[PDB]
Amino acid sequence: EAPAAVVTGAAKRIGRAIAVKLHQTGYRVVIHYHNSAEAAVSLADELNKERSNTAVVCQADLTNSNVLPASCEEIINSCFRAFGRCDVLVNNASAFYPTPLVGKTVETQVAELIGTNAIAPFLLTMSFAQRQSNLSIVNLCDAMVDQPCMAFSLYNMGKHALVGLTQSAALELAPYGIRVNGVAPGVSLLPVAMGEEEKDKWRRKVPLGRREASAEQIADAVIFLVSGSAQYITGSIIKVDGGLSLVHA
Amino acid sequence: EAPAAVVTGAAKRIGRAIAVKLHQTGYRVVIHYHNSAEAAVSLADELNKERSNTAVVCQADLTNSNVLPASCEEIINSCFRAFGRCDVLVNNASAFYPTPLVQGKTVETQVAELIGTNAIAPFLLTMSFAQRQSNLSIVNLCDAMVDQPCMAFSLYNMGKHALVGLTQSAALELAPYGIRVNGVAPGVSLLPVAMGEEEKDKWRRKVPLGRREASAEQIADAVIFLVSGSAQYITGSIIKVDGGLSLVHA
Amino acid sequence: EAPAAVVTGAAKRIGRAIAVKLHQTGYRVVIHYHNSAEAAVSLADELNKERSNTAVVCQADLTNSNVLPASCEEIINSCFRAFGRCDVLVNNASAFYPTPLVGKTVETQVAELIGTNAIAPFLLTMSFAQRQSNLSIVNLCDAMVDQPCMAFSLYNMGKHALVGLTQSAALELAPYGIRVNGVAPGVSLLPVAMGEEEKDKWRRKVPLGRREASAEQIADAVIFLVSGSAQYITGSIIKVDGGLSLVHA
Amino acid sequence: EAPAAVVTGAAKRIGRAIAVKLHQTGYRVVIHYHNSAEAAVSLADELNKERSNTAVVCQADLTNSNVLPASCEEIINSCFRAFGRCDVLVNNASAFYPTPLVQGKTVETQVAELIGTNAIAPFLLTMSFAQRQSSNLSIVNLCDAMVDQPCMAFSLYNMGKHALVGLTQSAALELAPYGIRVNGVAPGVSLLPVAMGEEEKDKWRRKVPLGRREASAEQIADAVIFLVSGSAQYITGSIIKVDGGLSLVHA
Ligand SMILES: NC(=O)c1ccc[n+]([C@@H]2O[C@H](COP(=O)([O-])OP(=O)(O)OC[C@H]3O[C@@H](n4cnc5c(N)ncnc54)[C@H](OP(=O)(O)O)[C@@H]3O)[C@@H](O)[C@H]2O)c1
Ligand SMILES: NC(=O)c1ccc[n+]([C@@H]2O[C@H](COP(=O)([O-])OP(=O)(O)OC[C@H]3O[C@@H](n4cnc5c(N)ncnc54)[C@H](OP(=O)(O)O)[C@@H]3O)[C@@H](O)[C@H]2O)c1
Ligand SMILES: NC(=O)c1ccc[n+]([C@@H]2O[C@H](COP(=O)([O-])OP(=O)(O)OC[C@H]3O[C@@H](n4cnc5c(N)ncnc54)[C@H](OP(=O)(O)O)[C@@H]3O)[C@@H](O)[C@H]2O)c1
Ligand SMILES: NC(=O)c1ccc[n+]([C@@H]2O[C@H](COP(=O)([O-])OP(=O)(O)OC[C@H]3O[C@@H](n4cnc5c(N)ncnc54)[C@H](OP(=O)(O)O)[C@@H]3O)[C@@H](O)[C@H]2O)c1
Ligand SMILES: Nc1nc(NC2CCCCC2)c2c(-c3ccc(F)cc3)c[nH]c2n1
Ligand SMILES: Nc1nc(NC2CCCCC2)c2c(-c3ccc(F)cc3)c[nH]c2n1
Ligand SMILES: Nc1nc(NC2CCCCC2)c2c(-c3ccc(F)cc3)c[nH]c2n1
Ligand SMILES: Nc1nc(NC2CCCCC2)c2c(-c3ccc(F)cc3)c[nH]c2n1
Repeated sequence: EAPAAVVTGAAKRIGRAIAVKLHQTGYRVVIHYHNSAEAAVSLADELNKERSNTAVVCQADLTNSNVLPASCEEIINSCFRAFGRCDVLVNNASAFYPTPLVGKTVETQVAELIGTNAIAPFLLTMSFAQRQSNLSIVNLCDAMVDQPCMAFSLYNMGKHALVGLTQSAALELAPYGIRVNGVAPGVSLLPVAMGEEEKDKWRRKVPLGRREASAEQIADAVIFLVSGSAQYITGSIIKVDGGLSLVHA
Repeated sequence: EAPAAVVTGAAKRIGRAIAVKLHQTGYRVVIHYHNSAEAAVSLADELNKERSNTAVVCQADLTNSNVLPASCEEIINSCFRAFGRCDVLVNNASAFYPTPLVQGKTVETQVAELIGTNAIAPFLLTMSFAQRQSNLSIVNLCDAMVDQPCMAFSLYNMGKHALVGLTQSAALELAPYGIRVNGVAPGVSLLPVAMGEEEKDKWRRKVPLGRREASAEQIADAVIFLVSGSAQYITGSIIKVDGGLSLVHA
Repeated sequence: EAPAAVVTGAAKRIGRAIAVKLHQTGYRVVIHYHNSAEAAVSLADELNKERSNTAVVCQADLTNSNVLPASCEEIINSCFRAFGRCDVLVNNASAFYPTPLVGKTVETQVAELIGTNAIAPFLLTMSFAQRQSNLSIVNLCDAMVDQPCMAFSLYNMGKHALVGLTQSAALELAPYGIRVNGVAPGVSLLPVAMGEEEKDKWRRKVPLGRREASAEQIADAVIFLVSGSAQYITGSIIKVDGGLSLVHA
Repeated sequence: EAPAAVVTGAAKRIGRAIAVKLHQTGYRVVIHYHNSAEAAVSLADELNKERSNTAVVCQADLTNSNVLPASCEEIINSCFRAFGRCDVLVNNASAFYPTPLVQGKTVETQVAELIGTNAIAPFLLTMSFAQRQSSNLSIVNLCDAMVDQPCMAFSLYNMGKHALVGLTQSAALELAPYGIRVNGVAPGVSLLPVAMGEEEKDKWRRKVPLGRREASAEQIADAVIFLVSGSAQYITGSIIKVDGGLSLVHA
């Protein structure tokens, strides 16, 4: 039988590209989404047209709260419900916006940025492990975590936390044969919305090709880490950044 | 006149050594605490006996919740209320206990305590500290073993990682306001009194420098340096004080 | 045309697996060796048996000296002369032995350890860049670089310098389309001079499976990095260590 | 009696600032130098004017070669010769210049100077320091806060500084049982070259979050002094950035 993967924030962009690739590799997929319901259903339709009964959606808010654990347990349950097994968890969903030190309340900023980037990945990881072949987890990290954007402190703390989870969980889950790794984009898939001037300025920063990563290039590193070619790899985070993190100010 | 400092978790152990040293250097101090009310009150008394009205206490749970932003703002407000200024913030308070990924606190409470105390409260205190504003600085108590974590301590470790991120992000963001932000990262310091000596010696044996743990005072020494005029160009730096422990392979 | 690769220290062990696996993937290979002449030549025979005119040998000492630049230049030249092109360089050759701070002279130890692990990599990189598709370099690093073996200061210095090179060369060669990455093993192929209690000691520290990596698992990561699935990856070092680097003392 | 320190490359700039501050704190100093003879002798002169028989100069090339081990042994021997003891070693001397991968110094010579001064000489001086030994023995290596965002075409320089990080770590671990601490100070930008144009200096200064200015020599020396002092007795294997936040800035 075919393996199954949960991908969070899989309706659009990088998450969708990862889902599409996992599916092309032979995986059945849970497409988790929060607000992008239409895109998610559309993607599941498209994947099931390709191989019937190989994709479902699963809606969940991944903001921190007292029910987040139940919500993460339900995401993993939903993969067992639809496919009888859960082989891969990809923690991709992420809030991202500035939170300067000097609309939203601070308690809400905390709950969204730390919840999505750190606490949900930990809770999904617990639920993944508890419900348990080549088992692994891939956390979408950030290659720029040690050269942070101005006024992104909560976002940065969450991606830092996610590094620590990758390491702690690689360590603790190894005795169960579950590998835990990360993929760290630099800049990838610019908002088609974003001004051409700013897009170009980001592109000019990148040593390798003066362009952003495609979503597919990020997906490719995910595919490697979950593959049989990465069986001895745990606790490793792979930058997919074209050298961006290496460039001095 | 004399500068002022807030030290969180300042009633006992490393926080207390930090407050005392800062006090000895001429600072007035806010001794924050949570449960150790007797220790905090006797510490303030000892210090005020030494110099009049140079120490006050401030109780607050730093678990993450909807009220944490107000509690943190009140901590900084207590410094201005007591002393008319707030020059230094030392984020030392920390919940520490295992949270296994696989098997009576609920996990959402463990999350709130471990990520609140170690990361979120630091961020909120930093916000209030900066908002309320010379040698201004913040020192965050980190952990030298953060990239070789203890088994079954994922939330604690996540909290300490997040705190490294905060140190960096805040150093960058507050640099234009002349606030430096640095870290001190102990390895093993002041082992629990309750821990058998024979258990303490298994930690001691791992330390290359002297086969022993750090004193509370040695940790405080790094804090005093970071807050001094000898460190005026230092920001975003995390100084390990671990006697080589983090260098030792398994 | 089939692409071509140079693997240093390729007669035995991990270099051999890398050569074999590159060859299996379609590459023509230069098998560099220092003292293992008989194994290099039988490896070449075996690969040419499989596909004719796809493997040659090149002997060189990679110790640091006044002639090291010309040696490295001639290694790269072997590949151009045999195969008309050089697409991949793998810097795998490495001296490794204790050099206590408190037999060989210390200057010899410096030359061997720093030469094999860093300066030869640097010169080979220069020669490779200068002679110039999917071009890349893969440096064999060490996952335990920040928790070094006692009394191994020069080896560790050399491996640190190799991280340095990986990073600097990634930045500098990105404009030419040359990627530069690293693979950092933990423990792999324990020596035979090693006792049973000693090997068991190492194996027991490895979280993922309580075992060393196979040479093939290390090679899997090299193949990935040189592949089209790593087109956006430069300056990245992938640990392949079963989580050994994460284990506190 | 007064402790003694060796400072490599101490005739001017950061090394002089370090030697000056150790001396003021009470140390006897070996001022090592390579080309700057006049500057070194003149510094020793001042320091001796301040306290008699507390400074000496010591000439050595720290380019890698087969005699470098003897040269490093002689540097340390010179401390014992003049002062009867050697408590502190500061590895400050450093060659710095580009070595582009793609294209009148030969590459041999580039490898020798950059890797010699930044790494191999520090290793050999550390060996000789430990070998020649209530004390406070330590080593401070001058590292580089930008070691993971290297300058274009500085590969040999960067390799050398990376190797120095490794030495700092390896030596801390190995020399701990002897009571010898080993730490690093990692400047960002400090003391801009003399002839650099106002335009270029401005561009560097504007990159620094804390104050938009390079570090003073004294600022770097402050961190060295901290690490050698009794306030750092449990500190080993640590590298303190003194960079005004520079290393945290993305491009
Ligand atoms: N793009 C880059 O340049 C870049 C750079 C560095 C790191 N990364 C990392 O790579 C991953 C993917 O990047 P991206 O640009 O594709 O991400 P994104 O578009 O910013 O976010 C992906 C998805 O996250 C989900 N999400 C946001 N808040 C959520 C909440 N409270 N609960 C549940 N789901 C939530 C959203 O789902 P709905 O749309 O369904 O609401 C969104 O579509 C992220 O982890 C990101 O941090 C990306
Ligand atoms: N000790 C070590 O070996 C070591 C190693 C690595 C890092 N560190 C770091 O150095 C710092 C000091 O270490 P330590 O061993 O002195 O710390 P600790 O004794 O474990 O805890 C410090 C104080 O934190 C306060 N605290 C705990 N939970 C709290 C909560 N929910 N709300 C508010 N305050 C709370 C407590 O106050 P009350 O007692 O008033 O309740 C406690 O006395 C910590 O940040 C620690 O993580 C220490
Ligand atoms: N094995 C591990 O657990 C481990 C762990 C960390 C890192 N690594 C790294 O992964 C790579 C492969 O490891 P390995 O154990 O397969 O390596 P290895 O057997 O120790 O050495 C590989 C080859 O290096 C060559 N070599 C040594 N000194 C040389 C010199 N002076 N000139 C030219 N060549 C020289 C030798 O070639 P000849 O046989 O032809 O003389 C040897 O076969 C190395 O870069 C190593 O540092 C390995
Ligand atoms: N300046 C900065 O912004 C900065 C930034 C990062 C790191 N650092 C580090 O901080 C330290 C001091 O920096 P700096 O700018 O003061 O250093 P520097 O002026 O570039 O060099 C200091 C001394 O090193 C000696 N030196 C050079 N080549 C030598 C050789 N072959 N043999 C022996 N000595 C040699 C020279 O001595 P003579 O003059 O006697 O010949 C020179 O005066 C260095 O280790 C440097 O890498 C500095
Ligand atoms: N979850 C998440 N999303 C990101 N970008 C998303 C782009 C679409 C709208 C939501 C934000 C980034 C970026 C990002 C990189 C370059 C850029 F020009 C803009 C944003 C860095 N980390 C990130 N994490
Ligand atoms: N907030 C906090 N507290 C810690 N230890 C405290 C010791 C007294 C009882 C509460 C725990 C550690 C330790 C710690 C190190 C060695 C040891 F044997 C036990 C605990 C590592 N980080 C820490 N953070
Ligand atoms: N070039 C090279 N060779 C290595 N091992 C080789 C083993 C065969 C004999 C030559 C040395 C190591 C090791 C190595 C790891 C675990 C172990 F138990 C023994 C040696 C770490 N880096 C290394 N680099
Ligand atoms: N030994 C050494 N020297 C350095 N600078 C010196 C400036 C005076 C003349 C020799 C070079 C640097 C610098 C340096 C920083 C900024 C700048 F604008 C120029 C050089 C970085 N590491 C270094 N190591």
